[PDB]
Amino acid sequence: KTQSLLIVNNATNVVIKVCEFQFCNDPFLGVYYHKNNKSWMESEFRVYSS
Amino acid sequence: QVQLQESGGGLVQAGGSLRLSCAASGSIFSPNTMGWFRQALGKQREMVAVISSIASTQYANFVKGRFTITRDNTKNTVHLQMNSLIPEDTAVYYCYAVDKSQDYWGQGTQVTVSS
Repeated sequence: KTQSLLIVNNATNVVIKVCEFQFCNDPFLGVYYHKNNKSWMESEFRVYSS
Repeated sequence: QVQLQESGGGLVQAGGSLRLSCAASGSIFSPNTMGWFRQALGKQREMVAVISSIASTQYANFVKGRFTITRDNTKNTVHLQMNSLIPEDTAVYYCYAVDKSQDYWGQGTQVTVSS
């Protein structure tokens, strides 16, 4: 219904986005490490539906 | 802030034709239903007509076979062609964007027909 602003920081850079996000009740980033390196951590964004 | 733009009314002699337009902008969640309502000074909101996303058209018995609703899917807009106008149609008309939660209401365009 209203415009929203979104800041996320993954392992590489910043994502700053201003859009009409359909946020869910509990936004989060699912974190998993890779099986061999574990130096960085991969993120799955579950913040907004659309 | 979902906004609805209604335009195309005014003064027309008996027997004339007009084409009003509502553009719905903002959220307008896809399964929406756009309707048109009548109000003359001293009366209530009269259900003129309704269209859903199913493309079905529903009209009242007051204006049988005279008023039509057209849809534009590309811009998701609506235009009513009001033809064969009669002084009993002298009333301000409004849009009813059902949407999927926060029902929206119009600003208004005056429709006058008399001789």
